[PDB]
Amino acid sequence: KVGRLIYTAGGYFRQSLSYLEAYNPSNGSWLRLADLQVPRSGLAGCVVGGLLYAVGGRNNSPDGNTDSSALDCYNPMTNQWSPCASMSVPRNRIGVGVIDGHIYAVGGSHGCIHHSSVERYEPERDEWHLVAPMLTRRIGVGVAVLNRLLYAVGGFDGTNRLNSAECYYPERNEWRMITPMNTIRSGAGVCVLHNCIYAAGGYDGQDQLNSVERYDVETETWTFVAPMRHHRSALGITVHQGKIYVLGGYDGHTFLDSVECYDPDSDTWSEVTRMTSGRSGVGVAVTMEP
Ligand SMILES: O=C(O)CN(c1cccc(-n2ncc(C(=O)O)c2[C@H]2C[C@@H]2c2ccccc2)c1)S(=O)(=O)c1ccccc1
Repeated sequence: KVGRLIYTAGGYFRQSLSYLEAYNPSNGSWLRLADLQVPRSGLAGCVVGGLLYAVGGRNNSPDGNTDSSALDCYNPMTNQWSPCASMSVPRNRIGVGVIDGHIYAVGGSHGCIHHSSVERYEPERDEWHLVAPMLTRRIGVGVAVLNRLLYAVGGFDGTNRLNSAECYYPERNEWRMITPMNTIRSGAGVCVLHNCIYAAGGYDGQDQLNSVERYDVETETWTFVAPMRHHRSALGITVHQGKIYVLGGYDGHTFLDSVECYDPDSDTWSEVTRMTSGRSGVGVAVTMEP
C-alpha cells in the first residue's frame, strides 16, 4: 500500500495541457513527470497493472480542436509514455472505469455528436471492442466501478444536463437506469468509496456546484454529504487510502489549483495541497511512484 502517488494528466487552462504531475499525500510533494505526447483536456485516467492510462479528450489549441480517440500508457518505471490501440471513435469529455483489468470508455463527444456508445479495452491483447451502448447519450459523464458493475452518472445529452444515472451489468451486456441523483450534474467528479458512488460538483445548467451526493448501491438512494469548500465543474477525482481527493476544476471565475480531501468518517472536506497551476478537465489515477 505504501509508495502510491496521485497522478494528474492533461487538463485545460487557456488551451489543452500536456502536464503529467504526481502528488505524494505522505509528504506533500509534487513531481513533474513526462509530458503527454499530445496535450489533452476532457480526458480520463485509470490504472491497470501498475500502468497509468490516458483515455480520450481533446487537444484545444490556438490552431484547432481535435477530439481524441487515443489510449496512451505511462510506465512509472521508465517515465515514458507509449501509444496503445486507439478507440473506435474520438471521445472528448469522457468517463472511464476499470473492471477486472479491462478499461471501459463511456460516452463523450465527437464534434456535435454525443455518444451513447461504450467500448472495452483488453490490455493483454491491446484491443478495443464495442459493448452495449448506454440508454442515454452522455458527455461530461461521471463513471465509476463498484462491485464489478459500471456506473454512468449525469452528463449532457446534447439538449439537457442530466440527473439520471445508469448501470452496466457485464455478464448480461445490458444497461439499466438507476435512481436519479437529487441534482443535475454535468462534468462532476464521480468515484467509489466504500459501498457508495459519489458525485461531487459539476454544473447543473445554471451554476458550478459544491454539493456532493452518494448513491448507496444496496438501498438505491442518493444522499448529500458535506459540500466541498469550492464550487467546481470539470474536476479531477480519485480515491486513495479511504479518502476522496478532488483536483482543480472551474468555479465560474477561476481555474482552480485547489485540491480538497474528503474524510467519510468525520464527513468533512479539508484543503490539502495546491496543484502547480490552476486547471480543469484533468485525468487522475493512483499508482506507484516513478
Ligand atoms: O471540453 C470542453 O468543452 C471544455 N472542458 C470540459 C471537460 C470536461 C467536462 C466539461 N463540462 N463540465 C460541465 C459541462 C457542461 O457545460 O455541462 C461541460 C462541457 C462539456 C459540456 C458542453 C456543453 C455544451 C456546449 C459545450 C460543452 C468541460 S475543459 O477544457 O476542461 C473546461 C472546463 C471549464 C471551463 C472551460 C474549459
